[PDB]
Amino acid sequence: NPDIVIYQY
Amino acid sequence: GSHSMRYFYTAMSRPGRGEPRFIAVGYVDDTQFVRFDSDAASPRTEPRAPWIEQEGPEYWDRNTQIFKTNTQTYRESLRNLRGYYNQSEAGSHIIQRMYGCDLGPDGRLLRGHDQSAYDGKDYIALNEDLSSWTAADTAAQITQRKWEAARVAEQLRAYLEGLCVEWLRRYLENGKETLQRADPPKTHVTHHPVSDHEATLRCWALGFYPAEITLTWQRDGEDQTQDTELVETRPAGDRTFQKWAAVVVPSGEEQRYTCHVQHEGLPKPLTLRWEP
Amino acid sequence: MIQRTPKIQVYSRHPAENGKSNFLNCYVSGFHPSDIEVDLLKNGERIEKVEHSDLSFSKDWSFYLLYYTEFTPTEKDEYACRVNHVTLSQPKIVKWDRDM
Repeated sequence: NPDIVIYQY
Repeated sequence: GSHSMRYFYTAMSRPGRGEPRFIAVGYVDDTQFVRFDSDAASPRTEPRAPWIEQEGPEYWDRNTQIFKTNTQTYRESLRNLRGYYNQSEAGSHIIQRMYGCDLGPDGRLLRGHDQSAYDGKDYIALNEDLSSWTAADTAAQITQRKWEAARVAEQLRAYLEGLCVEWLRRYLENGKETLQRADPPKTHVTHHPVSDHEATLRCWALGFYPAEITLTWQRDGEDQTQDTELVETRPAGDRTFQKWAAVVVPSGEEQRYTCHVQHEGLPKPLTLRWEP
Repeated sequence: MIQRTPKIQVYSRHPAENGKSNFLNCYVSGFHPSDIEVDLLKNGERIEKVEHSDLSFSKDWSFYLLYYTEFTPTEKDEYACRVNHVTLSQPKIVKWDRDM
């Protein structure tokens, strides 16, 4: 299951 | 190690030709089990392996929300990186991300990974310590400062040591018969005359899983790496793999050559010769 | 910007046996960027029904795709895979050889 650590570069 | 889970994200811009495409694929070892493509008719997360189909609507809906949020995030990230590199607005660029966990034979975490690339080159990667970053250049140091301020690495360590291992262990059980059974290669040596004075000896490995394998040729016990043509390991299309190694040998000297095979499904390595 | 040429392999799913139904595969790997044009050919002309795997990449960031179709090997028919990519000045054609 994928992670929810979603941040712009 | 014996097992791992990986997610692979690709985001591609296409100026003058619509919005950037985002694709995500998920693998357990060499088996793909999920896909999401922002260019699909109605973008949603799709099953790609029998053992994942049992997951309820909550699973697919959570995955779809994560991948839709990622689609928008990578569109913004592509714009950010174009600016960091002082690049023209005319060209297409790609950000790739690869992350996941590696479990040893005991089912315990060996290593966590989270790597990114920009236009095919290493950009930023989480170090083995699961707390610090390696940024390959001045532009990636901008992303590093944002990610250190946001405490991204602590969140990734929690994922990699926790939910990543939890879900990998769950998939490995739900697909025990297809994921934990190493199919040993079917092997054979073929012979093909090149002229009246030489012949190609080709050592084949077919229908094996996982993809990892070593095929080598020896002449009187000496390695023939320089003289061997070794093709890349390739998918058969039915979740098994194939590979061959070939050497050109003087006709009448074939007995001096041996092919050596090493694979997970073979308890002891093999030594094969051409059997006319 | 890194650009890498595609490696191409044309082969069958199962060992070739004239008159028996099999799958013809064209595996393209080691390329960058991701846009690539792959055609499976039967006697120099494009095959109508062709499927492909989902875009993925290796540890070195290079992409790979598998293109595949159902086929029946015969003595008279020749198969090939034609590939174009920004790294190639012209399309590259690799013929199917049952011994490879």
